[PDB]
Amino acid sequence: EFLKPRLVDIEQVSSTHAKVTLEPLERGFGHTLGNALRRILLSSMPGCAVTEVEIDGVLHEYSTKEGVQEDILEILLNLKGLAVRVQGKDEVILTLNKSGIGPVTAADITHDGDVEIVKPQHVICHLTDENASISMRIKVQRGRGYVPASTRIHSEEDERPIGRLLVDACYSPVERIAYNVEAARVEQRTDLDKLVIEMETNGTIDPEEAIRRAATILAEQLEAFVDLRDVRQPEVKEEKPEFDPILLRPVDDLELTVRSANCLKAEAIHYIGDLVQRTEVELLKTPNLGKKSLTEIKDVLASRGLSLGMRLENWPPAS
Amino acid sequence: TEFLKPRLVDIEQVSSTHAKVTLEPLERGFGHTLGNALRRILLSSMPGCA
Amino acid sequence: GVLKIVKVYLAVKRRIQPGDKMAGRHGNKGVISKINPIEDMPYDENGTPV
Amino acid sequence: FGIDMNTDYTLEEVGKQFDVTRERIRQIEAKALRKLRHPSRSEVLRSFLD
Amino acid sequence: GPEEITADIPNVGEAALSKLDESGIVYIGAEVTGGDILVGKVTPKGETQL
Repeated sequence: EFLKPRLVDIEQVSSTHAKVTLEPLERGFGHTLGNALRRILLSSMPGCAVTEVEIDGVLHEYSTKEGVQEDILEILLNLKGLAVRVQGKDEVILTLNKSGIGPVTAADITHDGDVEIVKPQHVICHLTDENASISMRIKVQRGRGYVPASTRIHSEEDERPIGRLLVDACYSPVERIAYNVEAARVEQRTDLDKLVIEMETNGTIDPEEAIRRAATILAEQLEAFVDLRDVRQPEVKEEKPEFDPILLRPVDDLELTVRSANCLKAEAIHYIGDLVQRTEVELLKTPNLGKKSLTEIKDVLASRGLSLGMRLENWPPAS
Repeated sequence: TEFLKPRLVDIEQVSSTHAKVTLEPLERGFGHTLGNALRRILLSSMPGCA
Repeated sequence: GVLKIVKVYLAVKRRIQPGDKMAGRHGNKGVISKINPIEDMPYDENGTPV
Repeated sequence: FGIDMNTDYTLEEVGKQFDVTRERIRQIEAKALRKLRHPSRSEVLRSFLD
Repeated sequence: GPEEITADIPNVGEAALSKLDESGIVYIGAEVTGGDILVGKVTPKGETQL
């Protein structure tokens, strides 16, 4: 036996700042949706922001480009706040190029159909010697909340590009939120209330887009709240590996020559559970393998303790 | 983008009238937000006859 | 006894975590205890957390 | 190998100890290694290696 | 004997010799964590008696 609210005037007042209002509110729900929206708006909102960056003649954050008056560590810290917005794409690599005694702003980038430089005055650095010149691959992804640089190495597995300076990721466009429910009487109703949710963007979320995807989460969360199936998990996994685990590792691990490395890409052999069972027979008949090419494979299989070509009436089991 | 919804939720009830429900794993801050908000509605605005 | 020496210089950038000792200029020592979400912070009617 | 014995024996010494000798013992050895080489058997001893 | 700074290190994979140049020294600019070899080095210890 209840009512339900909706959103009347959304009132921008700056690119950065706007008051969205919610009229049909019952007694106390004002502060209820209100606090619980501030809570889901300051955290859980979508955002894109520059993640990695390679710069021309620089190897790590702690160095000095010739002819610039910032230090690489400072230039990174200017991009952290570079406010971009992109659409269909998820990670887009913008490029920056400019020379000559002159402030390099955000506008000095190159545009993509999805790139919208929501602040083109934004200082990135200053050049300072006529033919001093910079160029960079700025990389923007889009995620949720705060992925600081550090945690972005456990996936390692060859991020070797020495040039790539990872910047701490500040993925969010809420700056600061503040609701206040002032009381609001729709002409007849004893006492219903208003809810002005004032908000502060970086410029790259349109209030309505936000306050909606905000309410959305609250639903999916409360979804599991509705009925309570006591739900649990199967568990008790397997303690019975048949083979030696070594056969579940990829052929890279063999630390082999490139012509022999791609060639096992070729004949459909990733894991060494397949190289283990393909004889010398199989190998002259494979594209580009020979005396120098296959002598190589009988020696790195020798060192790790395996051999070429055998069987296993069971490969590979079983999940 | 996409989210975390909980698993393993055990309502252990003492007497039929009283009960204690535990529910993990919520994203960060989502305990307080669902918690307080459900508390407000459980206490203040809940249809009944007295 | 020594032939050659390699000195490697590392740049570790340390953030801040529970355990760090911090203090104002007035002999108020203190050790950061929990690192809180902006969501959980005390805020004013203008919305700005502390 | 010196396994739970003092000394290890010249491959010839070993032949006389079995009456079937020579190249013969030299082959039994190799097949036995070969046997402990693959898995079911291989797994455990492997892990001792660094 | 003399200890050598060679990049030739017993019982290590290419996984290691990646942050390392031919000479055995880590490259400038290389982001490293615990366990990574900054300077490959080996000391003379012969006839082991296993």
